[PDB]
Amino acid sequence: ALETVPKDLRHLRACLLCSLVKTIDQFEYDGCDNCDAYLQMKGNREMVYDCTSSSFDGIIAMMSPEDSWVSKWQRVSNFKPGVYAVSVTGRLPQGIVRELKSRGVAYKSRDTAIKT
Amino acid sequence: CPLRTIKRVQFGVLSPDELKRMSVTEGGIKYPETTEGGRPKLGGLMDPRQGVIERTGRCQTCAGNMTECPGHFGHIELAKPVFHVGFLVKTMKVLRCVCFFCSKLLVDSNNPKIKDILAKSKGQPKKRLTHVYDLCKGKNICEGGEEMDNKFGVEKGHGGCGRYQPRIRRSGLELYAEWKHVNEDSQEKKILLSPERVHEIFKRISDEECFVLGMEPRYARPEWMIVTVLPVPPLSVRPAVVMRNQDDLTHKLADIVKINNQLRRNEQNGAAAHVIAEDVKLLQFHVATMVDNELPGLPRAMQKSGRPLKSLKQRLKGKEGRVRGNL
Amino acid sequence: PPIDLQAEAQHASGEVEEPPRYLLKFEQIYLSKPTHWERDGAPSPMMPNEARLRNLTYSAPL
Amino acid sequence: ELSDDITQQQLLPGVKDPNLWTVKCKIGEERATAISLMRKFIAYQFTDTPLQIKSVVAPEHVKGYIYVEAYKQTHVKQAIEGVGNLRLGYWNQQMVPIKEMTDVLKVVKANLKPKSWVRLKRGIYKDDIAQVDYVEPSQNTISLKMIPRIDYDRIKAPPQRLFDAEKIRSLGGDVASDGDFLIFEGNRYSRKGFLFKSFAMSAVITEGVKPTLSELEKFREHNFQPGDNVEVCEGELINLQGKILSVDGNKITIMPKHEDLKDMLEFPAQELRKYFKMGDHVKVIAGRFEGDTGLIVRVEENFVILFSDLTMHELKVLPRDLGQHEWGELVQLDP
Amino acid sequence: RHGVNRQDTGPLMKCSFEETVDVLMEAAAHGESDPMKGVSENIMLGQLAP
Amino acid sequence: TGTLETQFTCPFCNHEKSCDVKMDRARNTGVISCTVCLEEFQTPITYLSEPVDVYSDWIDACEAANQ
Amino acid sequence: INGSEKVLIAQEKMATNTVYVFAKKDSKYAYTGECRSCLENSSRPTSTIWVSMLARIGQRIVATLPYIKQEVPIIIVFRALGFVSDRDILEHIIYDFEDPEMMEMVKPSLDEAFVIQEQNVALNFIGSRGAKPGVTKEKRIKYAKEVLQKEMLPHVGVSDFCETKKAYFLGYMVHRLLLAALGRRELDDRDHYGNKRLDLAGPLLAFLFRGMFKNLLKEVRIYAQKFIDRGKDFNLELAIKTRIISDGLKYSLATGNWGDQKKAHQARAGVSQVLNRLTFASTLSHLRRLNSPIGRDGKLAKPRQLHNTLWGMVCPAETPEGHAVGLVKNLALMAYISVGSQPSPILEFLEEWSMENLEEIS
Amino acid sequence: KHMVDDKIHSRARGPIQILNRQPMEGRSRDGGLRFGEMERDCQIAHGAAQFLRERLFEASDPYQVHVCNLCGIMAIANTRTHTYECRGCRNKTQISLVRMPYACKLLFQELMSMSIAPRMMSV
Amino acid sequence: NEAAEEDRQLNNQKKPALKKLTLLPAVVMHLKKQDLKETFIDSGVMSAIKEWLSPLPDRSLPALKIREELLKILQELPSVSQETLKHSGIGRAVMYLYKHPKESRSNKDMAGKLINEWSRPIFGLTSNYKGMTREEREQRDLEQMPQFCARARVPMPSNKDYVVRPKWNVSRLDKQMRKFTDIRKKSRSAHAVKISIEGNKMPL
DNA sequence: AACCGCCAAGGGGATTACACCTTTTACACCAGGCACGAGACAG
RNA sequence: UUCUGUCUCGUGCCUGGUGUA
Ligand SMILES: [Zn+2]
Ligand SMILES: [Zn+2]
Ligand SMILES: [Zn+2]
Ligand SMILES: [Zn+2]
Repeated sequence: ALETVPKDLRHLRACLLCSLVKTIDQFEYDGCDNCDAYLQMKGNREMVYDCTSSSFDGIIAMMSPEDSWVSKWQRVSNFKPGVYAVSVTGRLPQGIVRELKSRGVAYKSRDTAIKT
Repeated sequence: CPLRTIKRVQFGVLSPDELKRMSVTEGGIKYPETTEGGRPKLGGLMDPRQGVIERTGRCQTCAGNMTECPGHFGHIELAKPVFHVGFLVKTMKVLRCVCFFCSKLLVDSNNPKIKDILAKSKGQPKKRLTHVYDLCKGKNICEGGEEMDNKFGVEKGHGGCGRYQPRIRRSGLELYAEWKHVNEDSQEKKILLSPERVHEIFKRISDEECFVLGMEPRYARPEWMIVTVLPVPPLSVRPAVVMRNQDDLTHKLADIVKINNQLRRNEQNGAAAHVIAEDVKLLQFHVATMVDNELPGLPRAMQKSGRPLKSLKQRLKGKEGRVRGNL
Repeated sequence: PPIDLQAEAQHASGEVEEPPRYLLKFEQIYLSKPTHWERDGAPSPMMPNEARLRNLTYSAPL
Repeated sequence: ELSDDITQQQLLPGVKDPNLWTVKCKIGEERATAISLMRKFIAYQFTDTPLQIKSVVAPEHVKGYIYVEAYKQTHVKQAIEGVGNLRLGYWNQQMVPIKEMTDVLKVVKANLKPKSWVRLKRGIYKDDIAQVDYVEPSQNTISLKMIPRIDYDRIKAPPQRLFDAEKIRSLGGDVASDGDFLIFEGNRYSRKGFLFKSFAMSAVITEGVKPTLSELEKFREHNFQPGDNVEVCEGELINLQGKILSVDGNKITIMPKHEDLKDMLEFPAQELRKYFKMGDHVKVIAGRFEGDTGLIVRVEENFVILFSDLTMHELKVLPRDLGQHEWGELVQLDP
Repeated sequence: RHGVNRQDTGPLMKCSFEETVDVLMEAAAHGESDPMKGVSENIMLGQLAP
Repeated sequence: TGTLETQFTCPFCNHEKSCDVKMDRARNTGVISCTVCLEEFQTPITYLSEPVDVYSDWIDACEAANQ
Repeated sequence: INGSEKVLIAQEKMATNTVYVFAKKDSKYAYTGECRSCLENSSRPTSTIWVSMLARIGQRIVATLPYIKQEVPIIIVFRALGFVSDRDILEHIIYDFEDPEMMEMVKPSLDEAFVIQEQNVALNFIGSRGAKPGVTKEKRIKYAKEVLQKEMLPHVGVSDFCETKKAYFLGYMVHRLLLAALGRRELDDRDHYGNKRLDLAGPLLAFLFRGMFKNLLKEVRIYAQKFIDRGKDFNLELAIKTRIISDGLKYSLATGNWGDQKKAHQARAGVSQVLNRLTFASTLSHLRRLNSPIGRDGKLAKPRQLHNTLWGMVCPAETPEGHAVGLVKNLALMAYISVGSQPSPILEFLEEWSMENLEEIS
Repeated sequence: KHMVDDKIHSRARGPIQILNRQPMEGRSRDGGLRFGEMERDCQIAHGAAQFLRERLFEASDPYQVHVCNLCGIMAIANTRTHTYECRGCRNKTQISLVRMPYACKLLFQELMSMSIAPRMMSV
Repeated sequence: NEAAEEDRQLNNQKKPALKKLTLLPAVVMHLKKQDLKETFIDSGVMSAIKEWLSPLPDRSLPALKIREELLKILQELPSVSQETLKHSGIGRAVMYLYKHPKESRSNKDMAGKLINEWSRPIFGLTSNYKGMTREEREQRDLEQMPQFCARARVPMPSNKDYVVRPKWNVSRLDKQMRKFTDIRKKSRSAHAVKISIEGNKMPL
């Protein structure tokens, strides 16, 4: 349902775990739809800016993530339908990446881009 | 400097290396703009090295007056090669005489009938190509592929690659290759012949074979018929009116520079081959219309002023052209 | 043909909406005499000869 | 530990996957279109004619189209039907071939993070290379290391050179010094002789910098031309000598100089170096003496020393480098 | 044009009458030389014709 | 107005100009085959029948069957 | 216009709503029953139909319908109009069956159309050649029905049930083609002035103004669309771009190019000329000048020759002696060009006299 | 209206066209009468080759260009310092000056812009 | 193999490794022979190409021409089986160039497409769209199935998604005409040698 | 295993359709055109 | 045994219309 699609295309940021793109106030108010039990970024901005980045390239509007090639290549097939970034730059801080490993979630770098 | 009279002239296709060497605009022309404000750009279409622009001014390259310096040539290094309209029919003939994939002539130069052509056409290349081309009509395989030519230390066959030849067809300004017999079940029967693919094919033609095709490599080597370095004419050939209002050639060159920039940029930032193909489709149109704007079928290039541009061919069209109207 | 405009459905309610449509019908035509307005908008009948001298276009508003 | 690329080859598209079809959108409205196409999909997904499309890709590097993935082309269409910015790409969508699909989600290196290198575009800082040190958590303004180009109100009714904090304190103005820390002329934050004032995000461009070694010292396009004698200095063909034929960006075609090798060879410009022999006549085309000419009198691996023909001086140069009056103007010389 | 352009005369003479451009392209592609012996070639240049 | 079409988009795989029409004027039958997905349809023709009529019979059979 | 006196030269053109059987010898047609059809005073462009007979068991008659990519046998067009039996079709062509000479000439066309009988099949046959390939059977048939109703022979009427009148008019065009082919009636002459009409300043300006006004409504459409898609209210006073008519009219009257400036190279030139104020007789004659749209440099003498039909209408002596000789004409002293009037008063009077309406008669 | 004073026209080195540098056209433009092709043919029939040469070169558009003896392409010619060079040959000598009409210079330059080398092989 | 070994010796001597680059034309001109590609692959060409693509003792890449032509050849040598790639190591030798920083972007694209082309069979994928059978598409299409005017208005093509595939809807005169055509031909005033009237198609 | 015949292909030839170029010399005047919407930053 | 003359060949273009031999 549409609560997951960007309200306005101003101030858009991509989650950095699942690359879902929403407006800054959408994350702040409702949180990230795919990744909440391992990151807990609902109710504050400090965690939001630590994990979630505004520097992303392209958007892929995923309508049927279950049945799509673009969803497979991108490792979003098991996520909720929504707008995703093609590539988000950055890395998590050296706290949650350790917590995630401790919790059995293998943090893999969403920086898909090739360098020069 | 001694006075001289033209005892002879010789026509030839300008080699891309010849152009880059004679051109004064080092590095090519990059900027669509003429003046960055007050002064002319050194790498734009109003480059002062490319002859003088203002009366009672001086050419940087030769210090000659407006009435004394010839216009010095410049060049645009095209991102992707493009066909040359006016040489396209000729490229189609050469491309149908040489075997695709390996560029050997489809009829060996040792063949008796070719020897006859060469024996009877000494100094008549135009007629030579016509006759050898008439031999390479009924030839849909590059014969002799069954034999190793170099013995590697262990009468002569054609020594071809054995590949079935495509029949090439023209669709306005684009060339297509069509295979009726395929070499491999995986090979596609119909491909768009990019000018880059025809450049690869012409580069491999040996100098002996292209003499057979009636093209002396000293003056008209076949790969030079593909535009890969575009000669920008000087300001003397495309002067600007002042009341500056630019000439039709400057406007076409502005478009060519714009797309050339966009295209090389799409290459550098790794755009998909289909983006490039749709972009080369535009660069090709503009280079073609800069020489021939009376081309059939394609939309005539028009300035938003509501009038068609007057290309280099139009400047030589006929009556009121350079030859008839000025010489 | 009278104008029929139908707004592009934006789907913001998340449902298939019935976008508003606009109708305009041009009716009676009126044409006044040829008139010249000074740059300040003051109305005057424009004489052909004035038009001929001032390079105006002798026309009437529709 | 299986490598990342090998585990990646597994995901590639095949004939059995939903094809990725190009559409045509209004430039800069590709993102607004793709998102509105999400709202369209959502609105129809429960009705009797749900949209048969899987994903809509709107890359940032492209400018002109979004791509709709659907099993059968006509599915792309029913989605884009009535959609305005995509009205232009309604009549035809080109299937990006299965081998030119992975390179749609291709990204080549946004880039707004500390310890990075950025360039300025507008204002007085034209084409200036800078470095980002820290970013404010509010993301309102960003701190940069730069060199000023202002005159300080004396030339008005300049090149790049390092700032100094003593020749500026005498012209006047509200100057406040507290040791190595200085403040002046509208909070010009300074410390240990260096400026640390913040920049406006619209004026600074992050991508397309690619810094050189010279920048590393503050805080390689070759001079090759056809006719140059060169020697290969790197790679498989080291010590091969040849003459340049053509120069195309950083690609150089050379004719090898051996009775045994007649064919043209192409090398990237990083792999060649000019070379000379005593007695060659050469012109300096760069550096400290650009425009001077002379005969090479001695050659060393480090440099060539040449005798300037007219000014008659010895002049050391690197192998890599080889309006006051007008013609006829009257000059006094002695009184 | 179909008769005289096919004559083995110089490219400039041909170019002076119909099909002016294509004949010059044809000569360029075939590397053809013009002997500068006819009235038209010497007239295109600023030479005293024979 | 213009020239009549002779190559068509396969109504199943939608590949453009992939379908061609063979007209067996002797057995009074037209055969259409997708050179991509190899789908085929055959319909009775007459001397007036043109490729556009065969393609139409294919479309009419598809439009009738997909109900 | 801008202080320049401009005169609209009267442009002659072929008389609409009339049948002309020509013989384009250099073609595959022995005869061509041309008819260029134009609804009423009501404006839209004229659409033209051609009922030709092939040159060459032989002498098949084919109609070239508007928007239909191929020639259609006229018998198929009659079946498409709903006249399925051959007797009924021929009743609209061969008014007197006692004429074996004329009937023997229609047999080749009845033969060619033997494989199609039901109306929907003829409509389908016409549709598949008009509509784009992927159109469904219903839309394709319905489209052929609309082309025959609204596009073929508009002057006959475009209402819901004009198909019987259209069958009679199309039958008359075939009957006349047969007459010409049999030689019972002489071919039509393109230079006979009874077959010509002059577009004076009125129909000339109406031709522009129709285009501009349609453009003006294009702009109100795109402007209001920009406002109403956003849910706001579009103010029409801003939507009307006044300039389109004003500068449109003015432009073509100023340059003489009779068409939209965006496509100037495609439209007629010199329709509006600077009035010749050198001598009063030149001013008077320039205001009385007729122009033939025939392209200059044309070798044909017939369009330039003083046709007998010009007697008393066009001056037999005043024509430029240059390249425009005979194409540019001048009105005779008492030559009047009809301004036009609606036919309804006449039709009413005819209906009250003993005229059988075409739809009622056996 | 055809009065002679509105028709009488004479010229002797008036203004020149900016493109082809030939006498302008028109009486108000102080133009020169066109020496058309039919006139060229009339002088050819006369055998007056020097008058023909004068009319079509000396009295219309006299021009000089420097050509490379090795390639016939027009070379760079700095007359102020008498240094002449043919970029491409890099000979900087073995260059020669040819008298050819400005329109002919114009033409060979338009031919290079189509990638045609009208090599002026004077030697 | 002799050429590549001699280039290793020359590279150790810090001389230009010309032997491979000198033989390259002769090799490329033969690897293109369609009638021999099976013989070439089965004779161990992949091993030799791996040797030529492999970096030299100083870990420099081979001559640019060698990479350009051998990568292009490999694209034109598709019959290579999985066991051939695994045994020859040509896969490693191209993945190496694809990763290598001194490789040019065009060669990286060729190596990238080669790696995709060669890995697809490992995963059973294929990129030839004409390679999927008719029944496979028909089945997949069922698998993907869900739950006024004054002038004639041009109708637009049906956008309907066709799922279901429809069942099919299923001389004495020319002998005399040929005889008359032959009589016409026989009556012609032909000549033994066709004289070129205007010089066109003049022989020799 | 040999020779007579029909079958298939080669190739050279023949006949039909679409593409391209050309269309007289000069000479005077006139008038009109010559792109424009619109969005981002600085005293 | 206060000065001071110091100025020398500028330029639209395309398209269309009418007219002259
Ligand atoms: Zn997330
Ligand atoms: Zn100069
Ligand atoms: Zn071959
Ligand atoms: Zn030279």
